[PDB]
Amino acid sequence: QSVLTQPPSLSASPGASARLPCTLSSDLSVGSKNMYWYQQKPGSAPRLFLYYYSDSDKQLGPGVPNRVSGSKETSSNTAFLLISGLQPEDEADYYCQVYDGSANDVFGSGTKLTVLG
Amino acid sequence: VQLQESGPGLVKPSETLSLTCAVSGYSISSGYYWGWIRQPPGKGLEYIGYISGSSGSTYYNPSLKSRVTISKDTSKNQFSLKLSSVTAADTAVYYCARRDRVGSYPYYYGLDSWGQGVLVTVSSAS
Amino acid sequence: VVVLGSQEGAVHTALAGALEAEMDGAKGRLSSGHLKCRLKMDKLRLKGVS
Amino acid sequence: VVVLGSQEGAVHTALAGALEAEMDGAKGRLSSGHLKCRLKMDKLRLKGVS
Repeated sequence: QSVLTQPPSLSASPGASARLPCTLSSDLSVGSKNMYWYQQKPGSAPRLFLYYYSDSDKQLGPGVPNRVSGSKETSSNTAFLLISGLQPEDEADYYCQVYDGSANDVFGSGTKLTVLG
Repeated sequence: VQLQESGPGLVKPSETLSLTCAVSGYSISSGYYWGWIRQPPGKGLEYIGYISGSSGSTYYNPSLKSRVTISKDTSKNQFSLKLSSVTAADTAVYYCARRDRVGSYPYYYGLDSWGQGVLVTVSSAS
Repeated sequence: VVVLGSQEGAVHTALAGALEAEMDGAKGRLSSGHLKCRLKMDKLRLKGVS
Repeated sequence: VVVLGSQEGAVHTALAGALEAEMDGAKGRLSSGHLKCRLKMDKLRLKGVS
């Protein structure tokens, strides 16, 4: 097993706070998992966007601003990719990633976030 | 550390596929597992495996277990991937990326620096 | 006539505490330094004074 | 993390005065012995005295 799942499409008006979840499989405890978020513009080689493990254990991309936040809901184990200041350039495909017991890369389906207009 | 991908344009099915990756800005054999990740037409990212920089150990994917073979050569500072017995569904956009395995900063446990990427199809000739 | 076998780990323990320069890349990167330096503060100035 | 090489000759020198033995694929001949015998000569006699 050990597969991540999340919806194919999400959209929100520019300005609001967009929350991109990431539901892990049942055999994982998200509270102790280093979450890794990738951002992919349509054809430009997805870059590391945001790594989040805790509100005091976090690290963003080299140039992305503090509008991008992360959080964990350990009730139903699901990470979050929070984008507060939605600009038109936040329209991209976002992925999440964890590692199994044997440290094999486990990527997610990811959401194709679209900024409306 | 800006990786550039180079590879043939097209391979026929059931034929060996080879991609060459030049790192061009960081010396291999210092550490920093180097891997290959793909995205077939437009779907999610699927990984194949990575090779250790210093030791040279290879860790692969359970589904792509008997077909791939990743090589490394620090003389010209490159590492390659060999995909044998390709299928029609193996048409993808490949990226050789970087990753840290032993560092004390978990941000680098993810794929920090990515390559440009090559597109390869498995169709017939013309 | 017999050989003395290998001698790698025999000398591994022979340099206990000796300085180490493990890193490579065609250039030996040391893991120890005690460089004494003198700092000249003549031609440096505060940025936010004006 | 560092592995301390091989310890073959490192114990070659530490095992200096111990006895040796040449083995030949499961008979393992020895090269030492202090066997104390008591022999019976009740039936020992010269073949030629007559």
